[PDB]
Amino acid sequence: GIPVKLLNEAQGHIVSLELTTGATYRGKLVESEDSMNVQLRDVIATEPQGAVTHMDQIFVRGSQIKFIVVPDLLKNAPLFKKNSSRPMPPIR
Amino acid sequence: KIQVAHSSRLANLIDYKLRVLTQDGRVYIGQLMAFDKHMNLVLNECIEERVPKTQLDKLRPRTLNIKVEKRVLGLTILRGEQILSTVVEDKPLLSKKERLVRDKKEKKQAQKQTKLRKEKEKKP
Amino acid sequence: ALYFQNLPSRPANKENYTRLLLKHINPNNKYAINPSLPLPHNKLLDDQMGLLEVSISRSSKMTNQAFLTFVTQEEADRFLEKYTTTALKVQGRKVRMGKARTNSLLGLSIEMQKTYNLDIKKVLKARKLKR
Amino acid sequence: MKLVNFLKKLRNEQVTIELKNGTTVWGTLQSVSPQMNAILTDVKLTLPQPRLNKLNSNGIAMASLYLTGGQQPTASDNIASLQYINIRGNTIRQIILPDSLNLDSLLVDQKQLNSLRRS
RNA sequence: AUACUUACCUUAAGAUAUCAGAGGAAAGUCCUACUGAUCAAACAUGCGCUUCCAAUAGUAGAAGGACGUUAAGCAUUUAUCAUUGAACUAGUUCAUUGAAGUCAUUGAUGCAAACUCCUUGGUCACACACACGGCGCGGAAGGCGUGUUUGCUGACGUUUCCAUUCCCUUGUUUCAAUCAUUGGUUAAUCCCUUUGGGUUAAACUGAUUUUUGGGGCCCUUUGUUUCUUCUGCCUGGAGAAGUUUGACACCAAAUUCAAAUUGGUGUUAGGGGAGCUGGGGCCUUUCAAAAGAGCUUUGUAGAGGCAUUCUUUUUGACUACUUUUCGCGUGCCAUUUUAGUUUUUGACGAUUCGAAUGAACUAGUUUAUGAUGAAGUUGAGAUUAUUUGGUCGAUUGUAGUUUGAAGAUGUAGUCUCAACUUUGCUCAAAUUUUGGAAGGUCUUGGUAGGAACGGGUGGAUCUUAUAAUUUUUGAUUUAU
Repeated sequence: GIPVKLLNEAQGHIVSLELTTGATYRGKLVESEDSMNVQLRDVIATEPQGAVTHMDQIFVRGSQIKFIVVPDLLKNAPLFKKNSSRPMPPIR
Repeated sequence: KIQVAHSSRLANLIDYKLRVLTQDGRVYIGQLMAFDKHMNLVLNECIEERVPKTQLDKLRPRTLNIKVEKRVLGLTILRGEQILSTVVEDKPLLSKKERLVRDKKEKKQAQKQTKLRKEKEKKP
Repeated sequence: ALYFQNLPSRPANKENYTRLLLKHINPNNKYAINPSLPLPHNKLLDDQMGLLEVSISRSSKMTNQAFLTFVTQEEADRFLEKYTTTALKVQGRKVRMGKARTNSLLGLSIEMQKTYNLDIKKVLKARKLKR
Repeated sequence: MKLVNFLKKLRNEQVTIELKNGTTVWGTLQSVSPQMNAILTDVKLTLPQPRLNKLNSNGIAMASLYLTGGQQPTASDNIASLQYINIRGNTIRQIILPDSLNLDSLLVDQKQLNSLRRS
């Protein structure tokens, strides 16, 4: 699906997270899988009650993610082209 | 206000500003762009609105004015697990005819790309 | 019985147009709410302080001017010296108003209560205005 | 057998979709997805009042109800009326379908016969 | 772009509307640009369908915002835990040791207003018009209906494939002058057969075009009309070239050393008219089907009815009469020197004219005067009342009809109804609906790609793995 492909297109850019536990992890996205579980680098953390800390590396489970904020300039990214023309696939 | 087509599914509606309800009682309002099998969708310019615990007593049964604390977060990707129901707020910046026009021009340009690529690959 | 000019023509629904018109006259009136609107039959009040009914046609002759009727003539005038020739403005425009040359039709139902012949005469002279 | 294929023949009927929140939705029904995603048209969706001398209702459902934009300010009780609500499938608890329709005609699945007629 | 080296890796499955009937290769399957019904999509096209689309006769207003100010606004509530010692009431202050400790207190929560600023709209046309609640041109968003095509949709390849256009304009609008072109009307003259036709020049009128002048609105078009490029502009609105296997603009690089090179993004537009073509409504003509404009007798066809009896039993059933017990009719045909009500205003308020008075304007004109004049009786029908004419519940027994049981004895014609034809008497033509063909008119859409065929093709949708921790077969209605 497109929503996950946009998350793969956001690698290496600052993103925000909301876990369903209520916390907020904002920082740079290193890895993401098709299970939506991502790992982030040099991230600032906001606990559900507002206490903010800083951690260098984090890995979160995709099932616990609520929304992900992605740099706005990915809006016009080619994933959202409705009528697009692909070439023929290679024969293997 | 706004009348949605009597039969319109989530695929028919794109670029409409929507209003999304999650399990936690907060709302994400913005333009829908994509969605998926399990219904996690992508909003363009979206603002999460929240009724504070202090304003909530005002909604219990007895003109009400609720102070809804909201914060702006652009180009998000929601999760289908959290989504509860979806409502339509507005209709897109472009009319239906204009969207047909841009769709046709976009398709023609797309074909021109395939020809310009094919004949740039073939001779060299 | 009162007569207006240069009102907004654009709202096409009489119950919405009386919503707008009534809204400009009396903010915080009975109806800013919009569950329902009252409809007195020919032969109850719309709003407090004198208002009773509102009349608008779509005809090209009557286009911009819509007429208001009141409970009694002294309150009908009392609305006129409420503003005292200080022009109120509806949606975009200041209105110029005056006393209606023809008496209020629903006011005739109150007067004679204090009317089949009029309904016959209206069908007849209407039949002739068709000619 | 997938009994959801029954709901797809209930199209254009008055129905109440009673959700997990306790929120109830009266409306005219449109196409139901295979995941039981239910899309309605003209809906009045509300919350019941537990009486019990003021027992606080669902706190999340009131917020989610005011945040649809369809709750009108002058409603005394807790309701909202709107057009076109789309409901995710896993949110549904009960569905109350009208009394008029007959089940014996609608509960026959064409795949169930098709499997037996072919063998 | 080519060659070599090294690394990383390879096909979830199936399907493309359903139902029913007929046919081809007893059961099942497959198939039929086969037949019907239903469903879906696209495209057209309609509805007195619904809602909405901002002031210029003015310095406004509607919707939505500020992650804006006033603003330390006003009113409230908050600022860590543990150990040891000193004092202290019988919890409080100070000092030391340890643990964690979002920032804020000009905060946070509640309450309300004023101001300022942003985005958006047909800021369209006609109209300033005494009504009983329309039927101006468009745009946006819906609902409902008919029709066509198709049965998920699109790229790619192949073909005796089929295709195959132009012109003007890029401020706009209006008026005037003059020029040119076409059409109609009138007068005069000539010719041919009082009338008709043709030609001539002249006059008037409508439509279109060229040059100038005047006026109106717009120029934010901000890179001065944004379809490019080049020239160029406010005392002006211009000129040249060009328009999709192409051109242009722009971004990126590393070198060379200002061009190009390679890789990428975007633009190629709007308006009108002619042609051609699709759809809709209306009119006229032609055609096909269907229907409508008494009685008697005879003939034909169809349908129905017409051939066991007698006796007993059934508080078996139904109807009628009489008896016992606990004048009326919610009843009806004819007639009132009968009555009352309604109906037909059946018959015997509006408009116009004349006269008088009042008011206004310059004898005349207009307005007003429930302001004057002129253009109850009879008959019929229905209902109600009165009068005389007049007519008509339960137990037992008898009679009639039907059903059941038992016993005994024996072993083609007529009538009615419907349809068609013919004859007597009386008082092929035309009309309408449905469907097809042609022509005219109005209106709307399209105008360069389309058809067929083919696949180790893309994407959408559906079925199954798939109700077992990562989304849709439940741990957020805060619960005991």
